[PDB]
Amino acid sequence: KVYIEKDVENPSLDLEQYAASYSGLMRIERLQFIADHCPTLRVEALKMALSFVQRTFNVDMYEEIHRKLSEATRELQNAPPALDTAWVEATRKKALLKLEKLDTDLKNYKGNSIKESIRRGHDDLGDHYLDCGDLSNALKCYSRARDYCTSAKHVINMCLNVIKVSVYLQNWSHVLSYVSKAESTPEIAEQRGERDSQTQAILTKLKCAAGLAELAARKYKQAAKCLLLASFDHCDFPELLSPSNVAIYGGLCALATFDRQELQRNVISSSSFKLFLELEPQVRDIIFKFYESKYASCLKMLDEMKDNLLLDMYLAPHVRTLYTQIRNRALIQYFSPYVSADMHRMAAAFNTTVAALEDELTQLILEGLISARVDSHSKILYARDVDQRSTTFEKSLLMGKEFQRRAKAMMLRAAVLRNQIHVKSP
Amino acid sequence: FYEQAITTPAMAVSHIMLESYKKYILVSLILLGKVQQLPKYTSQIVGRFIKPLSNAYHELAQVYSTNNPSELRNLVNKHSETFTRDNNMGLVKQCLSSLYKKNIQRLTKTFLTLSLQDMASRVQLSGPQEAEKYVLHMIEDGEIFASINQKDGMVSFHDNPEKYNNPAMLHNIDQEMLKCIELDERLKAMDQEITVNPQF
Repeated sequence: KVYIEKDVENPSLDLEQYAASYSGLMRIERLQFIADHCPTLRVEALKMALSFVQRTFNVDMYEEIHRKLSEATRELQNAPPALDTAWVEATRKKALLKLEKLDTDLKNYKGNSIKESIRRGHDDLGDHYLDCGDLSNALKCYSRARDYCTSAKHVINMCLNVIKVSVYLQNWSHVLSYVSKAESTPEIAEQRGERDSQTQAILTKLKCAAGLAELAARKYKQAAKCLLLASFDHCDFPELLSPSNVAIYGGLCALATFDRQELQRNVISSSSFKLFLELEPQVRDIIFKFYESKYASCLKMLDEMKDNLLLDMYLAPHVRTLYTQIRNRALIQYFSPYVSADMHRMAAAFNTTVAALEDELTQLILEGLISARVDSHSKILYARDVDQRSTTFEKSLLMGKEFQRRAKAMMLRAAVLRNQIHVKSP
Repeated sequence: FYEQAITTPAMAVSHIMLESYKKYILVSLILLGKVQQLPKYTSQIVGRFIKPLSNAYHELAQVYSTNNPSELRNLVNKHSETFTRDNNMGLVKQCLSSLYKKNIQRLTKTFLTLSLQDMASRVQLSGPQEAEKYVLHMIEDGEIFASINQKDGMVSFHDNPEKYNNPAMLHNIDQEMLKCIELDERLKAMDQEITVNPQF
């Protein structure tokens, strides 16, 4: 899931504390990806990534990464690499034989012939598939794992382990169906209330999953419906989301989706999200004075975090969508009360050139809601008109005319039918 | 007339009927501000066979959204075989007329007034003075909310379709009256004759 993507680069990261934040597969994943449109900071991102290949050692990705490494290294050599690849191959064989170790273990445990032994077999199998960074047959065990779960804790096991799989499995339809299930389906109220007002809400993980869903699914309504639902007391998942990204992600899905009232309720009266609230003071007062309409610097930091949402692997894929609806609803926000859109100071605010301003507006014309027109020499709109009654009149007459049109059409149609009329094939 | 007769059970295709659907295209696209979509209860093989035969015509329908002189020129040269196949000289600039239809119609609900020199710059219009020239023939078209400001170069919209305030309104509606009247009259007459159906 890489979008080409231009640069392109933003120096606004700190990857040490990112790996502090995230981990596992996704760690080096985004390391790579960001490095791609973040050259020369590509450097250390990929360095620490490959050292993470020195961490449980998926060295196929080592291959890929040092591949890129020497590629961009020689490409660097315009400007101005030295690596222990052979010892890497030695430890590679080490890893593969450890694979074989745990495989023999696996088959032993197959031989154990115990349903809960079966379940832990699934567990540790997928575990080491995670470990050395090759994951495939792991799914089978979890693909098999549901056949060994009957009880409520068995439901717990099936659900949390399938989805903990999905952390790097990362597949919506079935796993979103199981989010719906594990929250609702088995033992309604789940027989555990999701941990009875779930102390550590894996509900939170469910939430992250469906949120990325309606990221791609783009039905961001329920997305923000969960985004608001952030429950800190789950308190830990490095693959879950950085609380910076947690809050920004969620609240900005909302800031796309919302209508202002319930969202201010969602925002100004947000309580469950209040830590998540208090995460980014930036985005906090961003949306604050946004709804308060300091459009200038709001949009400013908006398309300043342009580059860093780009720096998000997952904010990149919808930057156009976001900024689109952002300036759309910026319009929607300020424009609604007025009657004749003056631009001069207002353009001084939005920081769009007079032509670019009015062509934003011209865009607006393409869809806009107000029966509005402009003396360009006014440099100022007048907004929507008044009457809807006569509007009804004109639509009424259009109605009647096409009615009579259809009516004659069908008269003549009764003729053509009942006059046997048709067309032969030759 | 076209559409009401073309939903007729059709299995024989004719280049005559090809001229038919072509000219229908001509109207339905030019005559309209955008494309019409029809009650698709026309022929099985014909309406769906000439439909790919309308390859250039669906693409030119897209062209109605395109606003490019050169491409339409090329397609016109293509179909000139039809452009003059029955002394139908002028169909291409009929298309060009639909073009400036789109131009002006866009311009309609945009604003009140612009630098109409600059607007002619805007709308791919070929001549500012010329611009008011075809504007004013739209005035002969009797539709436009425009106006003649030599001095300030001002053309405004004036948004008076109707003020619901007429014995004229009465006339529109009495038209509607008698029209719908005789409409329902033959409704009842044909119903009447349906009463004449035999043992059933």
